[PDB]
Amino acid sequence: SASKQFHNEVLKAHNEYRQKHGVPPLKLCKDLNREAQQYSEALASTRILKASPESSRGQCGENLAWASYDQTGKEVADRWYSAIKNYNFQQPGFTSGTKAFTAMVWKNTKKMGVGKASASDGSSFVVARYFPAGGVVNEGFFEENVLPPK
Repeated sequence: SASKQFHNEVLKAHNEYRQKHGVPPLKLCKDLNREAQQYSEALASTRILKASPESSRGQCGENLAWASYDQTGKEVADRWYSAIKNYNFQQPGFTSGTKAFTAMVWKNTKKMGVGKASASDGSSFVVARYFPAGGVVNEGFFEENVLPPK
């Protein structure tokens, strides 16, 4: 299906970048797909483009993406990865402008899910969920989980 293709494309792109950053692949998780899909549908209804409540996604991280057209899996992953531009490997740690990249490559994250919903205006809202959550702000965590590119 279109949904299965989109999931696989997002995952394959994540795993390419994870290999470049020396960490193991992610696997897709059906329940994470379903929760991501649910939030993508909420976004396509309300258009309120901001992170879901933490309480709604026990222990998961999140990435979001929007465009005025139907987004491909590769596009979404490449655009999240591009946040690497703001990351300084000599100063490991959380910043908002790098979260989309650090979530993708976080060593200890094992599984992901992704969803996408169209709005009536033709735009699409995409949500990815990561388990266990990455980017936890604790001394040593970023240096151990966000590795430089090969």
